[PDB]
Amino acid sequence: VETIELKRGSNSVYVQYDDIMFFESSTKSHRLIAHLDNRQIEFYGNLKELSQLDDRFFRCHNSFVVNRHNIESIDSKERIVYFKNKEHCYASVRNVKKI
Repeated sequence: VETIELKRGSNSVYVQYDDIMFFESSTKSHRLIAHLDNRQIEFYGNLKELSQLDDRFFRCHNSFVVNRHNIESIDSKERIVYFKNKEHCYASVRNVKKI
């Protein structure tokens, strides 16, 4: 499958890879953030491991692992990645053309 268990301590939520726009680490929380189509879900993980799950998952920034399949467009000058649900994240200079 392309099911991913988002571990949330006592409980987990299982989602499909392509439910995920991108994963985010935050300074506001000890957990990672899965950005789904219509909501965010926090969970325990690390971005390195998540990027290694599949070739669609790409570490473009210290804070973000993007799902390539859900990227709508990329602004290489501003280094903004746009997703199919209208969310965005950022990319480093080194990675923006590697997405």
